[PDB]
Amino acid sequence: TSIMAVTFKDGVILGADSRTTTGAYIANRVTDKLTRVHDKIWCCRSGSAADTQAIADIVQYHLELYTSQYGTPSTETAASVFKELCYENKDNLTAGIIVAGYDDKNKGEVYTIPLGGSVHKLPYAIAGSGSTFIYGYCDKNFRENMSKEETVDFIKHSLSQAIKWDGSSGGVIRMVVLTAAGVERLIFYPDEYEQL
Amino acid sequence: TSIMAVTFKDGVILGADSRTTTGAYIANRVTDKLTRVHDKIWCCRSGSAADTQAIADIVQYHLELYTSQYGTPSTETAASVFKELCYENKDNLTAGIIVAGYDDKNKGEVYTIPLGGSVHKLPYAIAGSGSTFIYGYCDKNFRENMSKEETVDFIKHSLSQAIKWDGSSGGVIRMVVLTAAGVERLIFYPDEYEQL
Amino acid sequence: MDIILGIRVQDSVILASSKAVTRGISVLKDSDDKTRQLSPHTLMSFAGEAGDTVQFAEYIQANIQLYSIREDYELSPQAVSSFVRQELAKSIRSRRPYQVNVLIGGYDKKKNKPELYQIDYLGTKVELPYGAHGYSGFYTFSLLDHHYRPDMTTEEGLDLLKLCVQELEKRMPMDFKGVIVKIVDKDGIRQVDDFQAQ
Amino acid sequence: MDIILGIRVQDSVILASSKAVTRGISVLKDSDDKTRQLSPHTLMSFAGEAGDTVQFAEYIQANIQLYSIREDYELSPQAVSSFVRQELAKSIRSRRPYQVNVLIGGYDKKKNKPELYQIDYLGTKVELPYGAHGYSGFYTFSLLDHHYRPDMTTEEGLDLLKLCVQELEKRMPMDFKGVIVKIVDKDGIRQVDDFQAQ
Amino acid sequence: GYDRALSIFSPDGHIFQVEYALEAVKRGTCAVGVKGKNCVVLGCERRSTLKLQDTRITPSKVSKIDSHVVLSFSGLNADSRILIEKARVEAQSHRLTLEDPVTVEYLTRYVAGVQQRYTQSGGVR
Amino acid sequence: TTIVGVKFNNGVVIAADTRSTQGPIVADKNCAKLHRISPKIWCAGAGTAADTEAVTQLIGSNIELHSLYTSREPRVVSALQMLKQHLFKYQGHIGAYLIVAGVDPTGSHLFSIHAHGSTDVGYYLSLGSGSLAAMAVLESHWKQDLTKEEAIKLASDAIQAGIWNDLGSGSNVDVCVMEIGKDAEYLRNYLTPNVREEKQKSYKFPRGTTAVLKESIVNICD
Amino acid sequence: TQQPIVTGTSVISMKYDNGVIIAADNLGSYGSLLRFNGVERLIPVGDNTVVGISGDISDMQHIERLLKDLVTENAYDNPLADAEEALEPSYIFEYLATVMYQRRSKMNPLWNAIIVAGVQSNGDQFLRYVNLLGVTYSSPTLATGFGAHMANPLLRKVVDRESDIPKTTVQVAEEAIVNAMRVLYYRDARSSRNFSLAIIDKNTGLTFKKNLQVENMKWDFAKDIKGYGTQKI
Amino acid sequence: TTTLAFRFQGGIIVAVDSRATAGNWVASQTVKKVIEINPFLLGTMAGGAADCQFWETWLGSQCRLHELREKERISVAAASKILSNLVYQYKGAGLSMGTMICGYTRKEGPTIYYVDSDGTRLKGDIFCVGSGQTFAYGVLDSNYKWDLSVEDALYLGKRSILAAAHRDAYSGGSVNLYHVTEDGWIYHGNHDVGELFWKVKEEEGSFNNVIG
Amino acid sequence: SDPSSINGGIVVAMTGKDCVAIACDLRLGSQSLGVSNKFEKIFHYGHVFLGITGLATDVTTLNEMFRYKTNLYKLKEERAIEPETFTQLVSSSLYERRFGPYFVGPVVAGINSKSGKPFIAGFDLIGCIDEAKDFIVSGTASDQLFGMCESLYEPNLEPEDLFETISQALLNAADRDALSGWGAVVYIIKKDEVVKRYLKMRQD
Amino acid sequence: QFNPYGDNGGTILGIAGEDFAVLAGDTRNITDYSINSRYEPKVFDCGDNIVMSANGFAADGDALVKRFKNSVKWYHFDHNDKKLSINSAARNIQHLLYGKRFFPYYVHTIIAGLDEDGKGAVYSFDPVGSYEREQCRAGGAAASLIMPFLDNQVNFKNQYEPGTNGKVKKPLKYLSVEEVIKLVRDSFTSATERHIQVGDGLEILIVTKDGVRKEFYELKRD
Ligand SMILES: *[C@@](C)(CC)[C@](*)(O)[C@H](CC(C)C)NC(=O)[C@H](CCC(=O)N(C)C)NC(=O)[C@@H](NC(=O)CCCCC)C(C)C
Repeated sequence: TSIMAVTFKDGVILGADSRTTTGAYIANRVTDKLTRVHDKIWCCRSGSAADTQAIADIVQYHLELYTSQYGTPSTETAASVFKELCYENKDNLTAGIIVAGYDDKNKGEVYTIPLGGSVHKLPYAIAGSGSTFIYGYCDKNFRENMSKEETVDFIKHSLSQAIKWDGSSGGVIRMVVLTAAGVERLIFYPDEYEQL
Repeated sequence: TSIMAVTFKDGVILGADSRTTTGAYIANRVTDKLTRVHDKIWCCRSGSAADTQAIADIVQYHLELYTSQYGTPSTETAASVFKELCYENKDNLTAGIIVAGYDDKNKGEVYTIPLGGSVHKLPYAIAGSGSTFIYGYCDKNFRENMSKEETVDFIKHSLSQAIKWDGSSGGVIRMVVLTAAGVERLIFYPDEYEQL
Repeated sequence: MDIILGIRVQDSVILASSKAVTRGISVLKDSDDKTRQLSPHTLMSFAGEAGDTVQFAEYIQANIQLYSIREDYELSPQAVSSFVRQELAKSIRSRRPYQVNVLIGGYDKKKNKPELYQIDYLGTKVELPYGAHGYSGFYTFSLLDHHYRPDMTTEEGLDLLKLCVQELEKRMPMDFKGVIVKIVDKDGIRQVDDFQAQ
Repeated sequence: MDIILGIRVQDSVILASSKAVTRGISVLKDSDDKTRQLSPHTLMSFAGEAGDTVQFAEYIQANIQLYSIREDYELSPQAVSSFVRQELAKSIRSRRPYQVNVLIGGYDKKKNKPELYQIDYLGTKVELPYGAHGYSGFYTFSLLDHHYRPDMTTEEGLDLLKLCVQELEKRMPMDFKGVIVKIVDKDGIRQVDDFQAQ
Repeated sequence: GYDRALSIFSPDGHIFQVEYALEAVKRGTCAVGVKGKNCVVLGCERRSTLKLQDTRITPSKVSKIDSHVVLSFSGLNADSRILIEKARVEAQSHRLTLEDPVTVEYLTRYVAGVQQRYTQSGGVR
Repeated sequence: TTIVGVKFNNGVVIAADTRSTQGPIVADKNCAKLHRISPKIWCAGAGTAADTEAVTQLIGSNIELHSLYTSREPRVVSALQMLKQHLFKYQGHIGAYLIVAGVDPTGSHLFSIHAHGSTDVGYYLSLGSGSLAAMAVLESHWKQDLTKEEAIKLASDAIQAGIWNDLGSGSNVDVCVMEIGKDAEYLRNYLTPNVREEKQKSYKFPRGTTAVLKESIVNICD
Repeated sequence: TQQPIVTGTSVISMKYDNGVIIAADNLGSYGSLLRFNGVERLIPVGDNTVVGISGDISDMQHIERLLKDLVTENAYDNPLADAEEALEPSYIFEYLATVMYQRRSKMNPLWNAIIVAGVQSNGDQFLRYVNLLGVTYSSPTLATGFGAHMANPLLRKVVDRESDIPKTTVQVAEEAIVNAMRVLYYRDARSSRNFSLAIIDKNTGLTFKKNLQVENMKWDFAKDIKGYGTQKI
Repeated sequence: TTTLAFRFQGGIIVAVDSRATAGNWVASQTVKKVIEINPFLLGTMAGGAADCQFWETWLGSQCRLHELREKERISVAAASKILSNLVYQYKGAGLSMGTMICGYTRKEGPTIYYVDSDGTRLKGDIFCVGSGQTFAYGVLDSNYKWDLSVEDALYLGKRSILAAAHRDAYSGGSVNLYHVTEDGWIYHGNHDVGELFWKVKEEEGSFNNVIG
Repeated sequence: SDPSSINGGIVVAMTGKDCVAIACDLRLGSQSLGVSNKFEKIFHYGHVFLGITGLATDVTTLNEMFRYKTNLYKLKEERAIEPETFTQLVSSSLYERRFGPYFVGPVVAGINSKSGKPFIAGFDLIGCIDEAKDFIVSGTASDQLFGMCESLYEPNLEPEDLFETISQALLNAADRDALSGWGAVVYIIKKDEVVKRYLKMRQD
Repeated sequence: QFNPYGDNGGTILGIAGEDFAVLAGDTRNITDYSINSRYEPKVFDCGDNIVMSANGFAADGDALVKRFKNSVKWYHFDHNDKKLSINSAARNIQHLLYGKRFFPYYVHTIIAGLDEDGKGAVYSFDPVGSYEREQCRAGGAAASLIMPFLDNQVNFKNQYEPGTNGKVKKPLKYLSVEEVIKLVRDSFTSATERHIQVGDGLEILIVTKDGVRKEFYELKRD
């Protein structure tokens, strides 16, 4: 798996590959790893599919109940609920979640939650097995306040490299754009991104 | 350890960090990992320091005896001697050698010899624990037939990123330039390459 | 391990049980009675793990005595054996099982028939003309297959136990220090006090 | 394991050795002589691993007999014991060591003294007034510490072994099927053929 | 559970539920015991309000607690069974731990303890 | 153990503490850890003590023979090559960890050698349980172009850091100074900052305190 | 029982004549990956206490939230919450020590080593250590991890016993701390160049310094190092 | 440890050594391995020192509760079974106790019960328990008669512990003697093996084994 | 498990004024079982004395080995082996079996016949020489011996006083070890004569 | 796997006089081969003229002391400020220890004070609650070095009256507080020489009918 989320001028973009393997066999080549927990709060999932699916569903439940009582939750609050579940059940979970969201006040935000259940607010985040190969690339190429098109290009170039080298990554590059305008689903096929 | 060798218009350049660790302790912060086995055939060492030193010394011996009988050996010949030692003793060795050399006919050449003892001729090669973090960067940034100054910049930038992310890498960046003009030793200190 | 033998003849069940109690390198006792009377006409012998063996037998004894008082009636040997089997079967899937093997020799006053039941620590019950637990069976069963007859008198039964004990004393590695022998018949339970030199 | 006892009295050495040979669940023999005569006045008893025990004994016997013929002379008990200790000490760091414990009882004709040596499988030699190998020592050493005197007659030594054997027949879990007793003195080696009911 | 204090003190210092339990005893069929020098004899009466009973199977008023101890009573028949069962269980428990049957005083002290407990436990009469 | 090497402008100095241990017990309070490979090539060892002493004497022996055979002063690189090839052959089973230092016709040299056969080169080095304490001092005070007096001081301060702060190190400081032109000078017990204080009492017993069963004269002569 | 994932390395500290200094770098490692570079491992509590934490960062953040709750809870129904009944360094520590030992006793430790530095109300210096085992100790200098092996030796050369404390100044103490952070950057493979340093002074209060860097490093001698024995060029 | 207890014509003799060990380290030479439950009841200790010490002290409290409650001294059988049943509840938890409960009551006469942490409970006339039990058995069995004098019986117990103290490395220190009769237990002193060995060697002529 | 703890035993050596002392217990056991109380652990080759603790079979074998070697030494050299030189022979003989070592703790004691100088030394099982001016200890009660020696010892003791110190070091150390004791023997060694004393001690 | 135990080293020593008792212990605290503190007291005045040390794993030692101190506090609350006699403290500590029989306090505990006749008393504890009153006892890392020295010098073991042919023992004439202090100080200098976990400082608590007094002495710091 190769996943990332990048803040930019207008908000935030989540990116992911679509490959899930059991050993060397690709059990799913069109997986959707970009998961909605609220209107404009989404997450990228890595680790045990069972675990991250269960986590995300519980988080989505909490934020639905939060909204009913107290109105729209902040991205921080969503990250806090992920953290609470991951940290308190660290012995029985293998989950690496990136939480990304947009609200009008704070703009775009990215919180990464590694294996232990710690939380780290970052300008951008990368995770999944494929991410190791793009630490160098991303650190030399990321800039703050990029445009939507620049950010889409940064994610597309980054994940294409992660996919190129990581066997556990592949398929299509999915993105989810989060801004004041709303939510936009993007998808990029092998014939485009391999050529980069 | 982070090591690489890059061919270019005039020949080839080997680059390496200077950190060797036993656990989390840095036993040597000024290690020289670029090892001469012949006038214009050098190698980058990764893995067991005992193993790679023993391998290089045996190779140096063989290339000295070869020279005494048949004249200057080709870089391919040096790689083969490395391979023979690594492949035939694969059970008792943990060595990742990159072999680099310049002769007048073939120009600069790079051979990488991974753990198992296989040989791969490449335009450039990266190895060591820090290499994982720069597969993306080096793939997007390498070009063939670069100038000396461009190749030094490419190795310097790549190894600064490898050092940045890999705790097992660090110290100074050593380089060795192999061309018709001879052998040039270069060194770059933290205050320079961390700023990149 | 400890020797536990049983034999049902025409009118009685005879139980023979070794007298040795050994811990490690030392024989601590050579007169141990590995048996409990559960009711006037039902006798149980036991062998297995050190503490479990007596704790189980006494617990069974207490329960059968309780039943006898409540109902003013002695349970049949078949009923007692079934109760014992169920208790063992419970323990095998419990936290710490009773590691005890038993024989139950009884005289059914309603049927006027002697009855012998072999039950292992798993709750494996079976009704037999003769029975053994542990390694002792590996010698005695074939011996009894040959010499046993169903119409034997109590005295012929005792002669047949002597033959079994002599074979065990010859071929078994352990010194089990002889046996205590008890007869269960229509008149209750009595001990053959002079088996050491009979 | 097998019983191997030895005692040095005034004018002789007495070796007592159990007669049982047991494998697993069966006593295969009850008249086994766990000893070899090494020379006219030197006797060795042995106990340990199944095959190694007799193979070692016979190997030593052959070597001492070879020395005797070459030199037309009998090696002293001390010399024979030192030869045996070295052979054992060699094997312990070899590929597959001899797992054999021995007692060597001999009468030194030059000194006119009886001598008893105890040697374990490691090559640990020691000269003693009395000795035992394995678990038997845990019972006999304290018994002999009490009742042993260095000026005893051969007849008193045999009474003392009787007391050791009775203690082992009371407290040891194994049935070792009694012992064969042999006496080593100035007139050679003889077997006490009536120890079963002495 | 249900824990209502049913046995409580009244202003005059009586526990009416215990004293009303005694009235149940008064209604019960007569029972008598006399000690000899070498025996004890327990006598009870049987009613004649209804006759046509099977005396083989109808529970008798004298119950064995152990081979050496007997218990008769007067009052509620159903209540007596609970005491008798508990007494018999305790008898076997005593033989198991002490390796000796109960004394008559101890068996009595146990039964009396059970009865007492039901006078200051919640939810029971 | 704490051992250090320090190069200076005209040579190299090595030092070591003097504590030898068997587990938490101190066997020898004044062990000499500075061994000689050749007159002007000295050696300090850590790890398995028998292995460091044996391997230092074997190579020392072969080096003497080599020196005689070639009619040349022994070189530190020869000691290095012979030590590492021996150790490598035994795959770390010879638990020898050495700082080797000396002077020869080609100049002054300082190397470290690990049990598996790897070697390092440096201007200052430390090994043993007290390695980290000593290195902290070396990394805090080392400079290029040290004088002999400054190097002895620095090396000696580095051993002290090990003595006081490491439980595996203690007692005294031994030093050997190897200068290009001159003879090597071994400074046995260069410092002695751990003298045991005067005891509160004497435990000399009155004669006849010990009970004796038997007494005899032993024969040595023949 | 657990294993640490995201980790912080050494925390180093010492007392001086008028107070205490404590420092720790800004790195959250993930094995040998130097993953997070903006991690603050010094946690101030009020104006008189700084807690430095090494080990598992997820646990550090949990401990961080416990300390904020302590401040809140202390201010409840407490008119003297910013005066006589404010939290002392000793209270903060004893609370943490209690928790650390109870968690180890439950076979579920907070996988950390903690140093609480501060000044008590009476002016006394407070410096005490506690870790995942619940082990506690005080010393004129304290350090965790590699800092114990490399920093303590250097810091103990300045303050070797109690009597060296009144003789040691802030300037001398701070310089010694800063030098030790450089030494740890040289030889600890899980260290960062960037660190935070905190001074708690009985007169001048809490001085928290962020974004410090190791400077004045010696590397030039590396150019003269070639080969590993016999190589000359 | 070595401990023994045996019945004879004149009641019960009880003898124990006094050595404590942790591995090969000699922890103590002065441990009291007899516990005085009441004037007619004794218990011996072997195996885990804390386990024996703790649960036999507890046993004492349970025996004292019995007296108050039943207005009568507890039988040896009942006292031994309290401990047996407690120990059985812990079976598998790793308790380590080899124990003898010795005493006199009117009903039972002189009685000895062996109780151990496996849950084994045995009534008997002779018992030796602990790492040196075998050595004591050798000397006790070969010299035991029912018709020994109180003088000869006390000596036999003493001499049997001495035997084990000598041969068993984990036994030693001193010998503590007791004698139990209808009237209760009588302490017959602490006997240091340091002096007892040489005294016995000389007077008895035994232990030729040793360089005298 | 540990070949150094099967048989038990101790050896201790001390220097004094123009004298040395070396002592040992007499026990030979097998785990808990005591087997022999006659098992002496001190040997001598000419004027050089060698104590050996540890696995008994190796104690015996090594004694025979060094008897063998010092005999050939004397025939070739035409003089008796000296303590300094014998220490080196033991060290090199032990290291010869580096990867299959004798499980022993030898101790050398003597006086050089030329210089008159008291000499003691100890070794680990593979030959690392512990040279000490004051005392050397070995065996299953080595911790105890270290404690007694460090406390009781003072330099320049006369033979009569050294006997008391070494005897009492050994005795009290043995009595805190289950596997040591069962009798003891002390050698007081001077230039001209050597006295051997058997000590009275606990037999438990 | 998480190991809930550690070893903080150090050593403690308790000696009981005729009308006094002392409990001593070094002030060094270590982990592996590093010093945690040169001065971390482990011997405490618990009230009611009882001094206590629980040495080994310090976190268990502190917990035990803490619990015992609290036990003394509640004993006053629950029994009309009655003094906790030394024998009563000892039995109380047995139950504190045995309460954690299946997850033990990894310590050797020693307490000292006076008994109810004014005689000096020392009680020493097995890690799971086994105890006995003694004349002297060493505990902790160097216990195996100091105990035999105490047997010899406090209880006069193996010492006979000169000239009595080893038939009359040296009598048990008992020591003054001055003589006891000398043995304590000599024991701790001996242990500091030979055990690497012992040193830095000695702190002795002396108990009399007049209360508890403290004395401190420097020990070697290597
Ligand atoms: C004999 C010495 C043979 C071993 C005798 O059985 C002793 C009993 C009396 C002292 C009551 N046993 C020993 O002294 C114990 C031998 C070890 C045990 O058998 N075992 C089950 C622990 N020694 C002690 O009990 C020592 N206690 C410890 O071993 C407990 C430590 C637990 C680790 C946290 C202690 C009293 C020296």
